[PDB]
Order: sequence, then structure tokens, then C-alpha cells
Amino acid sequence: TLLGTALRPAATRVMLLGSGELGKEVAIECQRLGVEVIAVDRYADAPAMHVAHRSHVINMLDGDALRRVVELEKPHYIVPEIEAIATDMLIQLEEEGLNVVPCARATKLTMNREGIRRLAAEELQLPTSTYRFADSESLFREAVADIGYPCIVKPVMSSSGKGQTFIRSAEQLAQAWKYAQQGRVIVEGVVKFDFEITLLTVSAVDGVHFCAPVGHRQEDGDYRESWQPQQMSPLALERAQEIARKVVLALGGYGLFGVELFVCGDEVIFSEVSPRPHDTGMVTLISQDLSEFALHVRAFLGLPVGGIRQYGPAASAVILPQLTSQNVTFDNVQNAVGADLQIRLFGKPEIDGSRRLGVALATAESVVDAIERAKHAAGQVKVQG
Amino acid sequence: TLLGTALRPAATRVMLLGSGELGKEVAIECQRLGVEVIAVDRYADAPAMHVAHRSHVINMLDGDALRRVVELEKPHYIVPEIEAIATDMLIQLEEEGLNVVPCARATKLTMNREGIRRLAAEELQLPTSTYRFADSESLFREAVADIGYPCIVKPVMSSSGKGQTFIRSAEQLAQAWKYAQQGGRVIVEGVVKFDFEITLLTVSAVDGVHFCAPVGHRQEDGDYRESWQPQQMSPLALERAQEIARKVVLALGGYGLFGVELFVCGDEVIFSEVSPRPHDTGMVTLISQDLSEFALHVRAFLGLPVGGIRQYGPAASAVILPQLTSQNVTFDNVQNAVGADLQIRLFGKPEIDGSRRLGVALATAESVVDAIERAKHAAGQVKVQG
Ligand SMILES: Nc1ncnc2c1ncn2[C@@H]1O[C@H](COP(=O)(O)OP(=O)(O)OP(O)(O)=S)[C@@H](O)[C@H]1O
Ligand SMILES: Nc1ncnc2c1ncn2[C@@H]1O[C@H](COP(=O)(O)OP(=O)(O)OP(O)(O)=S)[C@@H](O)[C@H]1O
Ligand SMILES: [Cl-]
Ligand SMILES: [Mg+2]
Ligand SMILES: [Mg+2]
Ligand SMILES: [Mg+2]
Ligand SMILES: [Mg+2]
Ligand code: NA
Repeated sequence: TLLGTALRPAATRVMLLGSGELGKEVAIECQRLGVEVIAVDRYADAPAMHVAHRSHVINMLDGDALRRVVELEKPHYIVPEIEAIATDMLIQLEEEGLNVVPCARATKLTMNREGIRRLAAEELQLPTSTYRFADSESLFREAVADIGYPCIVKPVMSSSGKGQTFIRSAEQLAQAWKYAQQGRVIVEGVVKFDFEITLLTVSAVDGVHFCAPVGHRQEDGDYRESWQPQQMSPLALERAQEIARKVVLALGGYGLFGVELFVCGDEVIFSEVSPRPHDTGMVTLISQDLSEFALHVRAFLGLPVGGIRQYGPAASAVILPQLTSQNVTFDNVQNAVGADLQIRLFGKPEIDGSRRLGVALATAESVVDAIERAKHAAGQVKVQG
Repeated sequence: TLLGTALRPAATRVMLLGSGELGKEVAIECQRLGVEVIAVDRYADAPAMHVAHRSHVINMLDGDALRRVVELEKPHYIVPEIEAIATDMLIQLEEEGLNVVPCARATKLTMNREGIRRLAAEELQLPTSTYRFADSESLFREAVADIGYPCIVKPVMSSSGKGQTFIRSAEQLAQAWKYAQQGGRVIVEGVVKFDFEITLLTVSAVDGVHFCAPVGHRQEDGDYRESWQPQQMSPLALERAQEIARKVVLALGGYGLFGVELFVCGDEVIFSEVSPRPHDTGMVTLISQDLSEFALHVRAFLGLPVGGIRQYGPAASAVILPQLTSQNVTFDNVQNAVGADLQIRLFGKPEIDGSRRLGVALATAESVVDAIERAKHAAGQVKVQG
């Protein structure tokens, strides 16, 4: 591995496609190794751009645009932060010699539930929830019919629980199908798990390594809190890793992956996977020697991970206000930091509704205490408009 | 404590005067809190400018120049990273309402050896080496004869051991003086024979004075080569060291992290000098603590409470200090400089012309001895070319 000096002619260049808070930390980790960072997004002043060398505002769903910025910047690595990109142009660019992290196929399979679900379920023969894909309400209707209640319906091209609907009644169908169209879907058979985890799996030169399992709390399709390590059976864990390894290897390429699983007893079920750092993984900003962000960069740059140290019970708790403003201020911060307590404020230029503006990070003697400590600090911050 | 959003009208603005690798980290820590950062230095593309919202290049020794840029960016805080700045204007600005970190007086006192030495030694009555100042070659010679041999002569305005001579005899008098003139006034200090020296990273915050675990370091030709933490010391030495550090920081005044340099002779501690800001030897904290010295400085000067500092066990830093002339430096064999319990930092410095710290290797282990070896080893693996 040979790295140049940022801004100099031999500099190594990283293009970030998506400049939110996750991209912001990858940017910091690149900066730490003197890697040149170009932050791209669909709006100006996205958090990653504050810390990048330069930025571009584009319609990332626009392949030609994507091609134009890439071509212009000639990056060594292209790192997408989100799903909402023209993965087709990624494939081409890759085919053309660009290094897409972890690999372009990976991005593609994961932006569509059909791909990923089929791969895992069918191709890899892994435990997942019961499901069915539908192209028409009739079929939708037909499908929900076969899955039963309750059931989840999601757009094959959805995230943050967008267009999704939890179905316990035939009456929602009308709207359910409509939401899911707001035109193909999946109907999944609700799983009754003890808890949900994120298994942060890094694929690198020295193989696949796992971070301690990350548990978390979702609400209204937003993770609220995450913690590490989530208490799991040795057997349960062994199984989770097996599934994660098969999947990551199956998708291919070096990088940090967020493998979403459900745990019931010693039983593990595959849900989905992010071919990049996952929001729940923000707890690794205080819980490990190497954050998920640092791991992603180490991996993609072709460097060996070797090992991941975990520092005890730890937690993250989001700062998720809901208001409209283009001039947010945060008061009472002195009560949101302290021993074994930190906070991050993203630099997002405005908000109009519900948005994640920062996160509180905490460590403690117990996972439970870590969670309270983190929750309490996020809650002391007064978000003003 | 109220913080705005960077780039927004109510943004909280921080101006860094000096954009080196130390400033770089301070900038990342500000950015992590959505703090707006303007990086200033005497050359372009300096490390911290890589991560700043905006950058300017001026003569920071020029009071007028300084005032212009402050007028132009209207920062809430002015954060000096080096000694060579218009301290007299800082004072003005601080009176004109600007927050100089930790304070403008602390900055004036420490910009020259005389200010800080007389304060510590005379006003604070802290233990220090014997010393004598001199402004002529003859007075220089008079000071040596009074101080005796061996002794060390140093220019009053300097750092990273520039123009310093470890004088063992009269033979060296002449060259010593000349070289000293190369880096006016000089200091002649008596040689302290300590067991080891430390940097005690002291944080003055709204909630008091906090101490990081002692950092030991090894110096060579003006540059620190390795640093490690914690450095073992008796309980008594640790207490005396913390008493000294608390006195000096409070005496200097203001919130921030300070780098208190001490010599340790068994249970006795002697004051050497102090950085009114993060210290290069403290880079080990980038791997060894929950909050690096940079995260700490920011926390403190923003007026937030520290609460406390977590130390993760034995660790060390080892500099990447090549010697070459280039404006396009590259680093190879990187795959053999990082791994389990092993990391590196590459600063992004635009050029080199001789010896210059371009990065640092960091490692943790079960003992400082193993950490240091691991870290020197990794730094050594890096193939610097240009
Ligand atoms: N079959 C299922 N059984 C039980 N809970 C489910 C099921 N599918 C989803 N969930 C829950 O819903 C959350 C979001 O479901 P996802 O399928 O991950 O949706 P998404 O829109 O892709 O959200 P992201 O991308 O993970 S943020 C999960 O984290 C679970 O809490
Ligand atoms: N009186 C003294 N006795 C014995 N050793 C000394 C004495 N003064 C300095 N040294 C040694 O020389 C090193 C450099 O001295 P400094 O006074 O710190 O020089 P410097 O130019 O200010 O370097 P910086 O500011 O730390 S980068 C110290 O870290 C000690 O190792
Ligand atoms: Cl004197
Ligand atoms: Mg998803
Ligand atoms: Mg999910
Ligand atoms: Mg000095
Ligand atoms: Mg010194
Ligand atoms: Na001040």
C-alpha cells in the first residue's frame, strides 16, 4: 500500500458519494492518513463536506452527472454512503477501472431487496424471514395472503423504513399497497426475536474480522439507541458470524459491512446488510480502538485489520429533534458531556421535520448504564430553531 | 454553553493561528462538534487547513495582519498553536473582547524563555534548573562561569532544541554562542541529571484542573522521538508533579490543555517549561485515551466540563521523521505499519527540505516497553520517498 500526500500530485484520492454523518467520520479517517477527500452529495454543506478538501453538489441518481464528477476528480476510491445512487454507472465505472468500495456488485445487490434476499435465502441457503415478491396489488394481495398476519410489506427499493407497512389487518391493504408505491414489493413474514443486532464485519487483506455484536432500538424506522456488546449465546454468536462471513464474502470486496440479524434463543436469522458502515455502529466511536469508520478506510485501502479492541459496555443515543430551521443552535451542552461521555453535532445546515442532528456516546460498567448515560445526555441538549 | 451550527449565522467560530499537525487534530475535534474552523498559518496547505472551513496565509507575527484577519472572520476564539505570533495584538484583541486560548498573558509569558522561567522560578517559586540570561558574548561567558559545566545554552525564542548546545567545556564557548545566535538573548541553564522526563498534560476547565496520566518521552537532537504512557513514577513524585502543574497552569490562566514539561529525579520533580496548549509528545493520547489531548483542549476552551479522562493501558507514539527534499512525498509499505494495536497518522504536509516530522506511528501493548518497540518498528517500516 502506497499513499501519496493530499493536494500534492501523487496524492491518493477518495471520493465520498453521500456526505452525511457517516461519511463525515470516514472523511476524518482519510484525513488522518493524509488522504485527499472529495465529498459529494445532493445539497451544499453536507456534514462530510465540512471536513473534506473539496466538494460537489450533484444528483447522484444521475449517472451522467456521477460520471462527470468522477471523471473530473479521478478518484482512486469511490465510497458510497447510501443506497440512493446510480449503481449502474458504478458498475460501468468499475468495469472501466474505478475502484468502487467494497465493489459495485455489492452496491447493486444491496440496493434492491430482491437481489440480496434471493442471494442469501436461496443462493447461500441462510435463515431469513418468510417472504414473497409482488408486481401487482392482486399479487400483493395474493402475497399477503400466503404470508399471513402479521406481515411486513416493503418497497424493494426502500430504506429508513420508507414506504413500508406493518400488516395485521386486511383494511390497510388499500393504503399499504399505495404507500409501497409512493413499483414492486416484498411481503415478509414477521419474525419474533429476542433482540436485533448489527454485526459489523470487516473484510480486508488479512481476512474477515468481527466487532462485538451491536444491539439497538428502532422506532418509527430510526435507530434510537445502540449498545455494545449485546449479550448473546456463544452458540448464537458463532452462528451470527457464520452467516455474516458467508454474506460478506458473497458480496465481495474490502470494506466494513453492517449485517442485520435477529436473535431468538440460540437461533439467528438474516435480515439485510449494508455494504458500508451502519448508523448503529456509531457506538464504535467510543467503544473500540478502531471505529467502524476507521475500519472501513483501513480495509478499503488494502491494509490489514489484525484485531479490534472493545472497551467495555458502551452505547450511542441519537439527537433527533423535530422542527423547521436553517439556523440551529444547541444549548445546555455542558450537561451532555463529562466523564465517559461525549457528543457529536453534525453540522447539518437545516432541518424541516425530523432529522438526526448529532449523537451522544457513553461508556459504563454495564450495558444498561451505558444506555442510560447516553440517553440522558442526548436528552439534555436543547435544540433551538 | 451554547454552540451554533458551522456555516450558519449563529455558528461558533474558532480561529487557529498555526495549522500544524497539532492544530489539525484540534480542528477535527472542533468539526466533530459542528464548530466552524478558520485555519491560519504562514504557508498554504498546512495540515489543519485540510480540515478547516476556510484558510488564510499571513504573517502571524504581524499585529496589523492579525488584526485584519480577525476583523475579517470575526472568530469567537483565537487558538495559537505556536509561540511566534503577535502576542501584543492578542492582548489587544482579548481586551477588545476576543477569547484568546488559554489567555493572551499565557501566550505572552511563554513565547520567550525569560518570561516563563522568571515566572516559574521567581514568582511561583517552583523548582527549576539554575539559569542565567545573556545578551552579549561576554555576558554569555560570564554566565557560563557562574553556571558551570556542563551547561546548556539556548536562544530565548526557540523550540524543538534549535540553536541549543550542551556545553561541556570552554572549548565550545565560541561555537556555542555563534550557533545560539543562529536560532539575540540567550539562557544558560545548569544541567539537571534526571532519571527521566515527562510531559504532564494538564487541563484547566470549568470543572477544575485535571491531569492525564504522565507521558514519558525520549528527545534526540531537538526532536521528541518516542513518547509513552503511562510513565511509572512514585506516588510522591506524581503528587509533586501535579502540584507543580496545577500552579503553573492557574498562574498562566484560562481554560485549555497545557503541556507541563518536568524532570524527575526519584521522588523529586523539577519544572522545565510549559506549552499553553497541546504538546507533540501528547500525540500518544490519540490512541491511549478516550479523549485525546486535542479533544480535551477543545472541551476545556469551549467552557465545557472535562468530568474525567480514561486511560486505556500501556501505549506509545514514535515519530515518522525522514530527511529529504521534496514537494511530493509518498509513503509506501503502509500495510506493514498498521495492524492489531497499531496505527499511523500521516499529516498531509505539502513539502520537506531536510528533517521534518511527517507522521507518527501509535501502538498499545501490555507494557510501555513493548508499545514503544511496536511503535518504533511500525514508524520504521514506512517507506518515505519523494
Ligand atoms: N421480517 C421482519 N420481522 C421483524 N421485524 C422486522 C422484519 N423486517 C424488518 N423488521 C424491523 O424493521 C426494521 C427496519 O427494517 P428494514 O428491513 O431493515 O428496513 P429499511 O428501510 O431497509 O431500514 P434500514 O435500511 O435498515 S435503516 C428492522 O431494524 C427491524 O426492527
Ligand atoms: N537544564 C536542563 N537540564 C538537562 N536537560 C535539559 C535541560 N534543558 C533541556 N534539557 C533537555 O533537552 C530537551 C530540550 O529542551 P527544551 O527546553 O524543551 O528545548 P526546546 O527548544 O524548547 O524544545 P521543545 O519546545 O520541547 S520542542 C529537554 O526535553 C531535555 O531532554
Ligand atoms: Cl539571569
Ligand atoms: Mg435496509
Ligand atoms: Mg435494516
Ligand atoms: Mg520549547
Ligand atoms: Mg521542551
Ligand atoms: Na481565554
